[PDB]
Amino acid sequence: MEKHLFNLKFAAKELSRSAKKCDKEEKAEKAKIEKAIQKGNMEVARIHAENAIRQKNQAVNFLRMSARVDAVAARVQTAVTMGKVTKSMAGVVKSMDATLKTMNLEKISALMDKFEHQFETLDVQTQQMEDTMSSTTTLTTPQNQVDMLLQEMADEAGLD
Amino acid sequence: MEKHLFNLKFAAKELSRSAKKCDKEEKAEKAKIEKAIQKGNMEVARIHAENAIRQKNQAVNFLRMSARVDAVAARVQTAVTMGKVTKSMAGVVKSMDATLKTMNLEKISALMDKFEHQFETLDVQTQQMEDTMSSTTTLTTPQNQVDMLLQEMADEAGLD
Amino acid sequence: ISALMDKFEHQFETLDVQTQQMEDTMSSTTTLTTPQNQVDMLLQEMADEAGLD
Amino acid sequence: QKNQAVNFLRMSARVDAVAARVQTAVTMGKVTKSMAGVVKSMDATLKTMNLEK
Repeated sequence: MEKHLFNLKFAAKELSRSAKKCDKEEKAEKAKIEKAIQKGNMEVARIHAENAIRQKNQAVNFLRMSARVDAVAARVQTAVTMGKVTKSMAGVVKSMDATLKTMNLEKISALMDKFEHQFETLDVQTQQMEDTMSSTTTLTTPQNQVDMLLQEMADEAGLD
Repeated sequence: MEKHLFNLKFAAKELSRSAKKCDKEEKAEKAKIEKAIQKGNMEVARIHAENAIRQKNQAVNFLRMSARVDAVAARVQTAVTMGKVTKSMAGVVKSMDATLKTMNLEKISALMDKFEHQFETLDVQTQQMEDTMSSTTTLTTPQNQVDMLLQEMADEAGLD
Repeated sequence: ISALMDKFEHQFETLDVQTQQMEDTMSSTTTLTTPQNQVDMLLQEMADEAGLD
Repeated sequence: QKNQAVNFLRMSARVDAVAARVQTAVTMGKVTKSMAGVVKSMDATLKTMNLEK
């Protein structure tokens, strides 16, 4: 499908370029007319005048085609990108669906209260551990000593 | 599943870029109109005016698609990251569970009173060792000598 | 297509409820580490002086 | 864009919290294992080193 989009854009830019040439030729042809009629030739001056004119109207005609073809090119662009979005969206709806069948909310919620209970047990493990761990080395940290220390750095705390 | 996320973001940034072009072309097309009507041509001036307009409304249309597609892209993003978090969380709940079955709190607590008793025995080992170790070399450290020393550095202690 | 789209609404709707649920249990498990009172006094702390620098 | 900023940033918060507690869980794990290690090695070296000898 892309192939046709690319050919349309190509045809558009094509028409623009050709129109551009015909216009350029038009200007050059004015110049050439002036050189011609400078001699006093009334025939060459004629067919040059003529080719100048046709170059200009061709410029109009081509450039018009460039317009309309460009427009269809735009809408085709929209059509393709729309296509991509549609496909990909179908993709997420499906994968998410078949992953919504085994992930259906009940199993999740269960997994979550299971979660609460779980790390709750983590916390009690922690607490227990730190009780025995702090009652084994506790000879090296009297309560009294810590009291007088904390007081020591209390009264003078911000005095430096 | 990632593939569709990436295609959606891609389509969004795509639409933005194309909109940007159409806008740029719009400005250039104003300029080109002015050059055109400068001659006095009332036809080229027409189809240029026209293409300018359509470029602008296309800018609106595309840019709108960019908006909405971007929105769906965002919510899909949320869906994926949510997915990752869910899986990984299931992971920790399980590993932690099967490690909560053989680590069940009773065995830990037992291990901990065993811990207290253990390093308690460490301390008595220490004490004993230092008693014999300090009663073997004790000829080289009289008590009297240490008394007079400590006193010596007591009275003048802070006098320097 | 249209069918696929209402299916779409329903789908990500379920996404949102999944989200909400998850964040309820997830925020009620660690909630010891974020008292309500503490947050109140904090937000107030940075309220009164907020733009004073 | 702004409301998304809120929503995402909220998820960042809660997920971060669970991340923290999981961190604690792992480090706790390491400490537990290693501690079991010292209790055992020290024990089997407390059997032939028993205080009388």
